[PDB]
Amino acid sequence: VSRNMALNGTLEFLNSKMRPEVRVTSVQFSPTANAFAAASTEGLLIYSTNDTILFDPFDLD
Amino acid sequence: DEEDIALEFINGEKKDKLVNMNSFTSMFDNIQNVQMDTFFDRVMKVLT
Amino acid sequence: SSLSDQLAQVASNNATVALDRKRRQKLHSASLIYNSKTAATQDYDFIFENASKALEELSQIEPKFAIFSRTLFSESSISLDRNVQTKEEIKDLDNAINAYLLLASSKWYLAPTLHATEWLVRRFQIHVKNTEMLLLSTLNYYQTPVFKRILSIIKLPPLFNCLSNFVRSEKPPTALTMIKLFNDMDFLKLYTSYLDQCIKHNATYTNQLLFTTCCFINVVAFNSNNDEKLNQLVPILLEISAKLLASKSKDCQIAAHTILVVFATALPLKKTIILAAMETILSNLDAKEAKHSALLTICKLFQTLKGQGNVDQLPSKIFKLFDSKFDTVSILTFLDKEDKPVCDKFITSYTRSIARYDRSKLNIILSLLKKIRLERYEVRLIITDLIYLSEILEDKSQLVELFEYFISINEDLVLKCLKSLGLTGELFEIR
Amino acid sequence: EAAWIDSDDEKIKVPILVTNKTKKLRTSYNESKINGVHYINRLRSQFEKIYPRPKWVDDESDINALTKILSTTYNYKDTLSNSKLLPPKKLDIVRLKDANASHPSHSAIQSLSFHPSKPLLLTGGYDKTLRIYHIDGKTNHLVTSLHLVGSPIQTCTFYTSLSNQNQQNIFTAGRRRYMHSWDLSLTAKIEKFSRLYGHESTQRSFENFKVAHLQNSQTNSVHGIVLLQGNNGWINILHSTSGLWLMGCKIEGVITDFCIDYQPISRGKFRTILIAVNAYGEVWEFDLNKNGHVIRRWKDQGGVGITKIQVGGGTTTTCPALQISKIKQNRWLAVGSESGFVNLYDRNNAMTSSTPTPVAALDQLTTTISNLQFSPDGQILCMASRAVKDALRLVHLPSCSVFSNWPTSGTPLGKVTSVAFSPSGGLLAVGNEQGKVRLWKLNHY
Amino acid sequence: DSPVLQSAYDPSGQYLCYVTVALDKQRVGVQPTQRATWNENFLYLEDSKLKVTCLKWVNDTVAIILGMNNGEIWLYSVLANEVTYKFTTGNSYEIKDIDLMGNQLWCIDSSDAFYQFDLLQFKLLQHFRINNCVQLNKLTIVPAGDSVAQLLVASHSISLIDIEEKKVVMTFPGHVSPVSTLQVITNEFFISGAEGDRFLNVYDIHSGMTKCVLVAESDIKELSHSGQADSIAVTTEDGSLEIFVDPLVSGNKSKKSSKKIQIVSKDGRKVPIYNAFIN
Amino acid sequence: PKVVREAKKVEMTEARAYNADADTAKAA
Amino acid sequence: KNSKIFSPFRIIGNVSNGVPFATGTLGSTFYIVTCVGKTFQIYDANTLHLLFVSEKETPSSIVALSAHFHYVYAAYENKVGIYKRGIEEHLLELETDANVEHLCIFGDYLCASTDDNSIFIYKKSDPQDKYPSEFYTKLTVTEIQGGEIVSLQHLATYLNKLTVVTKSNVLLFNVRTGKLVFTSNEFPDQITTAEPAPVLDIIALGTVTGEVIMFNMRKGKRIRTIKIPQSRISSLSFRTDGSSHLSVGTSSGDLIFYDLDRRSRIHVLKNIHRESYGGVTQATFLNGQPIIVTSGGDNSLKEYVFDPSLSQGSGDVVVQPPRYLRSRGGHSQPPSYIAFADSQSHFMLSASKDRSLWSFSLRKDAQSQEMSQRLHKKQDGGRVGGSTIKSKFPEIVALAIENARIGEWENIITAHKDEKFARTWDMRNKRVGRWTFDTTDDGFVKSVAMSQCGNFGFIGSSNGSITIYNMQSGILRKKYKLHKRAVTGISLDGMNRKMVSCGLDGIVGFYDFNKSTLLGKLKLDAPITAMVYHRSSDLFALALDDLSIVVIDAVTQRVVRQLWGHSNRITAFDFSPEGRWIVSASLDSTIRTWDLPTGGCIDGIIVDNVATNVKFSPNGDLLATTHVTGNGICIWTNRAQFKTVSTRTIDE
RNA sequence: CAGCGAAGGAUUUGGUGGAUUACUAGCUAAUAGCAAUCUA
Repeated sequence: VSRNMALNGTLEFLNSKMRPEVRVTSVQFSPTANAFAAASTEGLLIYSTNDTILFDPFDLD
Repeated sequence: DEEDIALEFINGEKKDKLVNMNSFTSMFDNIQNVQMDTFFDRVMKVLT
Repeated sequence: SSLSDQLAQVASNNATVALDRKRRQKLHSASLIYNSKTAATQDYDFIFENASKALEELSQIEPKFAIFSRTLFSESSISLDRNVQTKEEIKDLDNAINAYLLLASSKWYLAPTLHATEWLVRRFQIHVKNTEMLLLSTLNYYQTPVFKRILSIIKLPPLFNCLSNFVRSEKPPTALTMIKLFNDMDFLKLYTSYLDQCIKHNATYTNQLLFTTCCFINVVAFNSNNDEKLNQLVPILLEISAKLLASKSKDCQIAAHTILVVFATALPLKKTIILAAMETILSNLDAKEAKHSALLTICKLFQTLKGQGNVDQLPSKIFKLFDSKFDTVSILTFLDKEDKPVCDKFITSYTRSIARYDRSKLNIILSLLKKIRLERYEVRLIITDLIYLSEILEDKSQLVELFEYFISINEDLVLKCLKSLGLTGELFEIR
Repeated sequence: EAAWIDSDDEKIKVPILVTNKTKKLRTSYNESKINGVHYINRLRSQFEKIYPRPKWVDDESDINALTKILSTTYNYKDTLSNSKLLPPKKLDIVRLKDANASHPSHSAIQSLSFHPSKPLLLTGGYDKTLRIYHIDGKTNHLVTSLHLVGSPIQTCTFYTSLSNQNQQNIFTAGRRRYMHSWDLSLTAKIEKFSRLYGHESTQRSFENFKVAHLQNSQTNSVHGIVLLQGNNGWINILHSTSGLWLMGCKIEGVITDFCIDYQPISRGKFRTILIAVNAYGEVWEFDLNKNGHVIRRWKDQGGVGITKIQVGGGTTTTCPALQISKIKQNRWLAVGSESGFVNLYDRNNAMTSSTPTPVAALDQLTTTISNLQFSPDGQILCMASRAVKDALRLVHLPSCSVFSNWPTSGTPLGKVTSVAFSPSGGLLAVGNEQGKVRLWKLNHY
Repeated sequence: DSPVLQSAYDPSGQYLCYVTVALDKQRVGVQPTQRATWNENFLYLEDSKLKVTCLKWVNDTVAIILGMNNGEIWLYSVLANEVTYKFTTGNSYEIKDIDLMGNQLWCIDSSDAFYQFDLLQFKLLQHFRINNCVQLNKLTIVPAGDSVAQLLVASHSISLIDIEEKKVVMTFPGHVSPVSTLQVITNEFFISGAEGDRFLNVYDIHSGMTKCVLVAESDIKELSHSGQADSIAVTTEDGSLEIFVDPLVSGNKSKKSSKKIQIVSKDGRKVPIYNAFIN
Repeated sequence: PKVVREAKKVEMTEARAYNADADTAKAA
Repeated sequence: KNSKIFSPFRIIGNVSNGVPFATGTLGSTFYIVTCVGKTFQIYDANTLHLLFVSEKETPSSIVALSAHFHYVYAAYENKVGIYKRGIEEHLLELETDANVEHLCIFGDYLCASTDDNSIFIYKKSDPQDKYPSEFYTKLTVTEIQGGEIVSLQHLATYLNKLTVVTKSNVLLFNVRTGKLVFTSNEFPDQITTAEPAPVLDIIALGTVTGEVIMFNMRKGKRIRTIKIPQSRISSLSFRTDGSSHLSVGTSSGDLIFYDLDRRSRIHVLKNIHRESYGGVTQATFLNGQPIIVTSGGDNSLKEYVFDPSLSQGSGDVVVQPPRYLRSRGGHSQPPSYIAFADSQSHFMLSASKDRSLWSFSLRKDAQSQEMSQRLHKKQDGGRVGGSTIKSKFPEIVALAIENARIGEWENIITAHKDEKFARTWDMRNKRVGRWTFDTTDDGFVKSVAMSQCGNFGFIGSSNGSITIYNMQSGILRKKYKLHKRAVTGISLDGMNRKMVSCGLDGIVGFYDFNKSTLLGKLKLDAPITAMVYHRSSDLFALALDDLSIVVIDAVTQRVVRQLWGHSNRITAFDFSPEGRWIVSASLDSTIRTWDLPTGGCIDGIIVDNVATNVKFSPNGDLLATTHVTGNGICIWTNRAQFKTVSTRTIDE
């Protein structure tokens, strides 16, 4: 959900050379179109598929 | 007969003394004011 | 690096400067005669005047200290401070201190040298500035209280690391500690440079040569089971053997003989290295005890020689050099000794070199191989080159009586060599 | 002074104050253009004060024999093949594929012998089968395999005669009153020896046999003998083709082991000597090319429980001679004991003393000596014990010093119950109680 | 794996020469392929680390040339039992392949050098090396009668070479691994097959175009072709033999094997075929 | 205790080098 | 052939190829410009970071390159290119057809020697500009004067002269007057290298027999001679920080250090580079510094440093041996297998024929690291077998990485050449793992896979048997026996529910995985050589033996496309990350892209080396190919990530 | 003990180097100079 190093819990390994921690507080699926919203610290992250890409056929010959 | 010559060459080899870790540890006790030729034959007695 | 590390570096640089009274007391109480409470109250004039008395005593014993009375022990040196002149004046007085130390390394059994180098310890701070040369010079005296005293007051160099449990201790360092000290490679390079300066300025004395040779052969003995350490160790100790053979002292020459004989019996060296070693042995052979050790050394170095090529004729240059250092009576007499040295491969190479290079002294080779007994391959090669001598030159009574000896013992073998090359009726028709 | 002058620098004329680097090599503040040879000398002194002049250039230009030979050489030991005899204290021994790895053994491998000429290794054990393996480095395959039912085998030997060197028999035997003899023909024609020709009471088991060569000594006709170690002190010698009992040699005590020595006499004549040891330590030598009569009787110095004698350095029964003129006198004789002590005698001088002293008594492995074999050149002896695991040592000789780098703690020797040396390749086979022949190659050969 | 390290037939397939190890030393033996017309004596390589890297039957005192790994071509007559003549290059480099046309022997080196020797004169005629051919392990003389022009050299990638100019005149896409067989089939085609793949490909030596691909069903060890291109028998890693019958006709771009032969015993043990010969 | 074969942390230094651009002269 | 999907980006994993590199010095720092085939690469000598890569590939291989302050002079086939910051500033065409093969730069002059023993001098126009640009004259070394020109140097304070080192002679030219000032006496063996000493007017010559000559170029004599018997000398360098050491570099890979003052030999670094790839090809001291940079033809560039002396009074006689400092490297042999380590296209795993598994970074070349082969301890406590002389594992046939449980347990599963077990690796630790999965049927491993739960690894043996091990604990879980000839492809669903195996008997088996049933078996018309499972769309592609690519879905078990057109054996193929295309590469030296929606071939590239591996990134960023020659990984970027390409079929 | 087991095995520790963010070079008075020097 984040690669910002300005948030806290992002890196698992810290460079051997408070900050707002990263967390998702609520997840919900969309009731109409194949997506979900996640209330992170950066905002409401909205992840959705789209059918324009990903050739995924259904029993073609 | 080169195998026979090689066998007589390895047959004419005599038993020698090898250097150990502690073949020369007991010389410091008597390197005190002895002469260096007496040290040489004391070493040669260890080697032979 | 850290700030405490960088400050330890600046402390080690400023080790000798007294920046207050407490450091001056801790730094001036380091004496070699007195204890700390007397040594802290003494002056420079007091320790200078009795060190000048002791240098007059040391100079009437050995007259090479008078120039140190001219420069290092003069009265301008009472006020000469060490860490106030530049690097060039520092290197001048530090090779002055090195000259004094490797001159007075031999004298360390008599109290004038202790009271004289007391002034180098307290004026010029040579226990903490010129400390490697001090340890290397008095290394021989390690069972003695004078080495106990310099270990108590010394600041130990990083190469001398194993003596760090014998500083301020009541017991002397042991011989196994001395072998562990010498067993390093950087210490071996350091000590060989010290010996190079000793051999150069002609100060090698026999107690030093005994100690040095003992520790060297113990290093070789300790490393006798790892060939990579022996191979790291060969161009150090063979180089110091060459530099000890390249001097005039009979004692240091037979010290090098001892090092060479132990090293050649510890690992099988190359044939050409052994031949160049015997050339360096013979090229400066002037004494008599050196001649005794040199003959025994060349015999053992040829004994420890294996493979195809052990008993060739040694070449013309080295054979005539060995002739000019050792004639026939010397070789025959030494073989006639009842202690029976093992001179097999060397005597075989010697007689084959006589048959290729002398061609007049064949009665003597009959007498010496009548004296000592050889092996089957030795006498086979001897009679093969005598056969070739018969076929190149006309066969007189000395070669005939040699073949009578080789008929009177082991006639089947001379038949085997004639049948491998030639014929018995044809050879009897030859001679 | 100089080997060239170019005559162009003298008439060149450079500026100085145009670039900041050359702005420093003026000697005045009025110099602006200088001559070329002057300018070359200015920047020569400038180069000399950037890189200061070392001492190796002006110091010197090109009893020192040792220093010169050290400054040219980089290796300092004998190279590859100008050695011809083994270095002590450090072996050179690679591990090959385990010889019976192709076809596993169903028992402890009790005996093991190479062929005298062919690349064949015969293994055999208490599972009453004997297997021949064509050995090489990579793929030791199984030539053939013969399972004798009801006859567990304990000693198996390749015999190859001296007359035509074309027989190739295999003699094999165990705790039975018979001994089999397979004639190698590449069905299998084997015969069985089961008649002691009047001497069955003194030979109740054919376990400990050895095969050797014997000369008629009125003709120059050799034939193989098998030699059976019997109950009382008896060695029953019998013909290896007809099975006829030729002679018998009785020692006084508990016969424990024996070996065969040969010594040449003239062109085409040799003499066979049987060397048999009491349990107590006293050794008989029987001349048996004549009637089996004693010629020497001596005593082992020390040694109280004596299990195994061996000779080596010439033709043993395990390094056999293919041609009668290649028969050699054995130099070494090792008497290995129950405490693990192995006395070693040098028979170039210890045939005269009659109480001869050993050249060394090895003591490195501490339990009962059950194998000790000499390499065909006679430079290694192999002590081995079937009592504890990993009890094998290779002692170098004449120096009489055990090799200290092999075997290590990770050598899969196992419980060493047989050992064999190759006659040509320089190659050990070591069979353990798990049924595995492990194979090593000594890179000196 | 097989004990037989190297093996090759004579032309007409009447004798088989084979190098196997014998207790750490190589030995070279010759067997007749039909007894109705043992041979118990071998050439023994006397060094433990000298070994044969290639071998070729000459065609009339009959002999083998054994390319060793010390820069030597031994020439060994088989009725007698000695190496009759020892060709040597100036180096110690192992030699990767040899060939001959008539009396003219050619060989390749591990330093990617080409050497030419004359069997009638026992002399090193030529020594050269060409650019961008740097891992060579096969050569094959393209036959044009007594003219020995056009070598054909492989390094994973076959290259046709004119020897008068000492230069490369064609470049064939080889394989992804070193070429292990490289043999001339007709006067316009050559077959090649690499190490550890089951695909031969036949190239047109005049254009560079691959005519066809031949697909074994196991990794190919050796091949033999009948002398008129009508059949190709390859022998594979699993000990099987596969015969492509008439591979040079119109299974159009890649052809499978027509016949497959394997040998089993009476038990069920499958013995492996190595090195067959077809005519 | 044996001698201490530890490695220092190496930093480069400022070196002067002769550049050869002054080794070329033009004629009038 | 130019493409319309993928355009070439870089060839990663390359550090050197054994052209002698050049060093250059900006201010008080140093850079190291090494040739990698047809590009050079500039490295920061204080940390060996890749500063610059040359902007365009030269039309042939760079053969001699030098570096003054800001500029890099690279000589390839005919001409000399003058480069600043990678971007080429000038191109000097020589008037010959001979290949330029040496060059020096001093003053206003650039001097370039060709291989017909002619030398081309180029001059600046006005002495304030940056590089020599105009033609000046031509010099010739004929057969009377000297042999083949073996080096071309300018030793300092020599006013517009040039030391030309031929194979037997040393000539000295005045390059303004075009004259031959001085020709030395001959040398009794062929000299191979030259280096100017920091001593004034002294050059150092290195011969093809083992000796270093110290020629004094003004006296005409030789000062001293150093003999290193049976060693061909390939490099010479001098120490310039108040310690007079020389470093010679020997083509059996050795770096020997000499003291010139006291004439001893300090140390020998043996096997510093491989002899088979050229030995030590260029070794040079960074001047004023005790660090020496070596480089060899085995795609490796190292630095060695001299620590200060351990004796506090002697110093000059107790010289501590040179120790190793940083180094960069890549594969020394061309890579045999390729995979992407993660979905971000950051790291990629890469295995070569020199038996090493590297992990190369696509973002920053310092992060490239060799995966270590230091084995763990045995689990029970018994001994592990193997040789004492440790060598690398047999070269890698296949691998499969699935970083779902990464850092948790073993993560990569790999299959080696002609050995019957598949090792595991951990990409997080960058090291081998604790488990080697056996095949349990005495057959070599022909394929590996692992599930995307990360729990299961799949081994496919050459006797046709799939074994399913657990990646965490390393033990056999299941064993399917369907095929009888070698199993060349295993894969599994993204939901661990149906697995699909393909063998070279030409049957694709479809198994349920949770239940151990088979769902079906489909017999194709050729032996199958390789499978790739596109896991989101559940479509897997097979490279058949009849040179077609059969695209078949696993849900309904039908052949749904069949792509024809390859002329030889298909070496590799891979799906697009959206699963729309499939890019294949085959032994007719071609790479094709197929739009499996329409079923036709979108694009084709004729590439001179045969591409042995093709992998897409798991995003649509990059294609990574791997060819027969070249130690690196060729990297392409799809232009269809920025534009849209027409799915209209090509031909010819 | 069995088992594992290639010219040895195990444990502990000091130092250094490379990564730990995605690779466009050093210095300065900076459209350029220097890097052998900024100063007359």
